[PDB]
Amino acid sequence: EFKKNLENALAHVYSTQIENSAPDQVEFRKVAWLRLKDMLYNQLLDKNLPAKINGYDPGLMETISPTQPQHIIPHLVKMNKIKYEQFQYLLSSYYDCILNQEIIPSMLFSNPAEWFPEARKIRRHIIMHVGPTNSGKTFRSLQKLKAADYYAGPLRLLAREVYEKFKHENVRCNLLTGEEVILTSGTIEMIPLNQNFDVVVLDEIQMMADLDRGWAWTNALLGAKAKEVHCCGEASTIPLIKKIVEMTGDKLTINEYERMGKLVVEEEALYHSLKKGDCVVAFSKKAILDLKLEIEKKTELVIYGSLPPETRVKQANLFNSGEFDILIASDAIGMGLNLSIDRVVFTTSMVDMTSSAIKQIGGRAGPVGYITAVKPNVLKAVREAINAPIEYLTSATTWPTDEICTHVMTTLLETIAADIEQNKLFQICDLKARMSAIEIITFSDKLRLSNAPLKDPLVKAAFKKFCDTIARGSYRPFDILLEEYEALYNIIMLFFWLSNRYPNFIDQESASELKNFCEMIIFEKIDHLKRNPY
Amino acid sequence: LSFDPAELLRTSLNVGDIVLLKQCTSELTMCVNLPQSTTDPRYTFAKKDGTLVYAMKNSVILRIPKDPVLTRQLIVSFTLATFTKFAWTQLPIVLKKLELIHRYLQDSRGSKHVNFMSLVRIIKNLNIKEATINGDAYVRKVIDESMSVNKSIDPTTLLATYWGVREQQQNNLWGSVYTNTALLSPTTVAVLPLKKAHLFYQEVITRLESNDYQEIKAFAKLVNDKDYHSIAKRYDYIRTLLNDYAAGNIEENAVLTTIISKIFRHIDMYRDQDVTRSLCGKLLVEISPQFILGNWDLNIPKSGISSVEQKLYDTAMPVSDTDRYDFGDMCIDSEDAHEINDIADPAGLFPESFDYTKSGISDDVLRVSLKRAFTTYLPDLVVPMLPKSFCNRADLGDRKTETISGLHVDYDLGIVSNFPKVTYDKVDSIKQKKQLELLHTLATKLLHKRIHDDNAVFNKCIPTFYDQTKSTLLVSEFMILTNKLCAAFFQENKIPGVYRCNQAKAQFELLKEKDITKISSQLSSSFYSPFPLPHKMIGNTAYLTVTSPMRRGPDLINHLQLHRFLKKLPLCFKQEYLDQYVWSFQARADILKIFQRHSSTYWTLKHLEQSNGTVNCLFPYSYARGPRIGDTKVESIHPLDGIL
RNA sequence: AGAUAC
Repeated sequence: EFKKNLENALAHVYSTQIENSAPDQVEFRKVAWLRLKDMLYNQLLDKNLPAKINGYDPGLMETISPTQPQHIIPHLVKMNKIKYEQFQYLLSSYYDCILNQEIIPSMLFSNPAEWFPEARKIRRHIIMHVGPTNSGKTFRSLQKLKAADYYAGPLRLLAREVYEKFKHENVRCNLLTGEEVILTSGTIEMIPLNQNFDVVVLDEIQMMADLDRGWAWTNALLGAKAKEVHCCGEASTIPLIKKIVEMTGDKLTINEYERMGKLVVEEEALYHSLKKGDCVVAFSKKAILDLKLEIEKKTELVIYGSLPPETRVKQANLFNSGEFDILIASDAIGMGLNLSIDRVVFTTSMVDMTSSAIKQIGGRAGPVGYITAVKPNVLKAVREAINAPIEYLTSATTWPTDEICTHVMTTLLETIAADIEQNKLFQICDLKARMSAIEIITFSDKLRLSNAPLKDPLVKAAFKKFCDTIARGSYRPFDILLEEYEALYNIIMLFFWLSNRYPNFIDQESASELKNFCEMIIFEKIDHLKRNPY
Repeated sequence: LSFDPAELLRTSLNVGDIVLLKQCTSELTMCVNLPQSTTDPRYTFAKKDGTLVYAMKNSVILRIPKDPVLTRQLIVSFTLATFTKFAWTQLPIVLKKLELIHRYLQDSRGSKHVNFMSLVRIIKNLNIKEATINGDAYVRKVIDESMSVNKSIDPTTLLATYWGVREQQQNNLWGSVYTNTALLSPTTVAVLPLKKAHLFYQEVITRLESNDYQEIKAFAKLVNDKDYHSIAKRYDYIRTLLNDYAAGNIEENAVLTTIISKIFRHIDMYRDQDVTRSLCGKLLVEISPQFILGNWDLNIPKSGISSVEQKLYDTAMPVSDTDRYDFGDMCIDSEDAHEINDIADPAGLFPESFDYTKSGISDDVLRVSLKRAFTTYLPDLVVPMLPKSFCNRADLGDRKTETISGLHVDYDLGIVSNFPKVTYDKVDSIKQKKQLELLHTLATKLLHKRIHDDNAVFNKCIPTFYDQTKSTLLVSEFMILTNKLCAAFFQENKIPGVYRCNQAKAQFELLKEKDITKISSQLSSSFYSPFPLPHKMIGNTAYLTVTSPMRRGPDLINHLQLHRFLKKLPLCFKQEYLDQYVWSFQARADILKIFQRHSSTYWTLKHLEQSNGTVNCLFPYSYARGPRIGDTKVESIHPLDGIL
């Protein structure tokens, strides 16, 4: 019926009018059209043999929902419902279905606050206790934390200190460190990000800008499901936290603290003028530390970072008594032990020390503290660093959590950290140590372990033996009656790390006894230290 | 390295079963122990590392049939590590394949469910190189060849598929994965429409993040300035978003939740408050005039496919075999009852009942009816499995009515017309009556028989609350009997049909001989089957449901099988299609159970608002759930979230 | 979370 032909004409035209609306990918609609028309022509033309065989079959529900457009025409012919409107509508619907089929084939990580949706889904409050060392900033927060119903510290020693104080107050607080398991007190790296508490405390919040360690503080700050998040640290952290709290919508209440006691830089130091209560600061340059301490011993009258904790505590108590007079520290003195130091003497200033590090070391003489140098040039360089204003941190260092970079898997991190860079006030880790350990089956643990600690290859060989002991799904190490004892102590500790991570390494209690054996012997070796590997 | 899915049907949770747990979603675990007390009914699982995990049975995501806490047991280490490494390795390719067939199985009009096992079958059977030549037909050839059958499934592909679907769930390509509690295995998953769900949300995210979340800040300004009209016309996609959140449709995408957190955070009155479903609802009312119904899995029409189909149901009109028995001159329901089945013959209303010429299901209303495995009954609304016209016609209610309709049991299409006006209450109250008394006494005899011989055998726009009679004993007992007898007839005539199937164990049995709370965490549940199994609650015999053909699909299918068989025709369904149909029915029944309990919890809690380390409790109020277990003021209640 | 009616 030519009438029907005219109907298909005005209908298809009507469809054009309903295919001239938007440019937002109108091309898809176009292709749909061409496929349509082409399908019609092809239908009638090929129908040369099945014209009637076509024109024999009626429809039902497909008329409201154009199911299979493999053949439109015959249905349009044999239509009988109980006018042109039927035509135009039906074909319009058909086109829509063609768009369902044709707008479908072949047609085609800077918001870390987003990584903790559960934390972003609640009101979180930030309380910033900002100030120098020796300011009382920690105590208000700790007292707020007790009356509640977690503490995150940078050091096993600080976690121990809070544990000890809490135990003395009659209050069962477990301990969770990398190496020790006993409210909850832990290292910031061991914080759970899935346990909805009421109060979390983050100490030394500025270590969020460590190039190598800083991700845990950022992650905890962004992700802790706590009603109150108390952060304690220096004021250099304040603007970023505001920018950070800008991304969470979280209220920020700032509390500022000044030094409880005065501090001053001396004119010029006079090594015989070293004095009781002097702390001579040598950094992790234990060969320098060792040589200096033996020399100063060899006239009249030690803590560094790679010492064990117990030995350090013993050293503090000995120092606090006149069985020890002066002490040599390291930047490891920046935090931890509560030490009664009258006067800081800087041995030196291979890069220059940051103004912040100098300020951190010097504020431990907390009510009048004194600071000087061995050499006058350093004395003035120190006076400059000491009098330098509160340098502000520009950015906060970040690292993908297990969950996220497992999702990325779907040395991949080379790429992940690269696109992380490629937001603007967020840093990528160094992780040079982590990649080193990565130089070395389960993938998940490979990530989980790529954060395990070691030196720069006895540590590397022990690590190999450990990966091998992982592949099979502990002794080779003898001492009886110095660099060797420190290395062995670190391997026994690494063993304690895996044991606290995989109770299926069994040694346990008996291995704890072994640790004390490395510690007493190192201690006695250090007290009697007649030479030193420099 | 494949196993048969039937043994899931054939077995209950057991030692050696390999499972994925909700706690430890990222690793496989192995059932190492059974519930240890009435006091503590939780299971014990061992990880590949050898660490134990304790979990309630409903924490099992998927389950693999087998093929005292001794640390030394390599056995488990080996099974779990092997299958896990293989699945893990298979996975990226599975993600690509998932993306592709998503493009093909998805329907633009709306959400569409799929048998999950079938999906796994498809994922296993497809080669990517060939999937790009004679492509689209190759795929639909791999989909039909998916259906073709042996029926066995590779565990590795199953796991990888599950992981793949969740990861792409983050993109709104797939919906929530539903796991049946009886078999403890995934039954179905919805496939969300590409245009409406993927592109729409992606566009929304870019639009909302654009110009440093300019659109968000501007919006929060508008909400703060209370000029809701502009919101209406310009920002309706955000109302859409909040609604989609309220329905629990996008509850699992973390990004839409952070975005929404920023939106709430920027709005003054709601500022610093918990992000909840309830909050999105409350926020929405404050902006729209006059939310569980919005759920995509809840096949409510408001949904383009459910609206098309309901448009078919609105527009539909239905050779009665003289070979039918006439019952001559010879129903306890509520007053407010819709369909009266007590048995009606809706199957007669379909051509498939008599037409053995065309194989499978050809009729549109029939096919739709089967997709809706049941009538959907909620306090809010009703979605009948059958169209209104056909229910009005076929319902049994003084009317010519087409039909299918010690102690000893005598083992060896209709017409009816006399229909007495009666109700459950009316039945309870008090010649025909004498017949009724004989019947109640008979029912009591049926129950007594079932009990003593078959070792046969929780209540409580305007919400109202309520809390079992002689009448109920009567109906239930005669329904159970009818269904057992028809089970027997089908089995004996070899007709394939859709069937319905420690100190703690002793304590349970003693309790069997108030405080059913303590028994409740040791529950068995019902499941549908393509082969006969005893329903051990009702007795020791097979159970085949024929009593509710207008509100239950399996009964309807049983009715078609009876129609074809009785007129000595070839049966409508061979065992294999019976299995497929059965899987779909189980999926939609589970889904309904979930949304029923969701809605009841929502309303109960909303009424409350208007008025075994588990810290679970209950009210007197059955569905308000939030050391001495079973023994006999809160902070917050948000009903849409299910928080109490 | 089992069972009948809906």
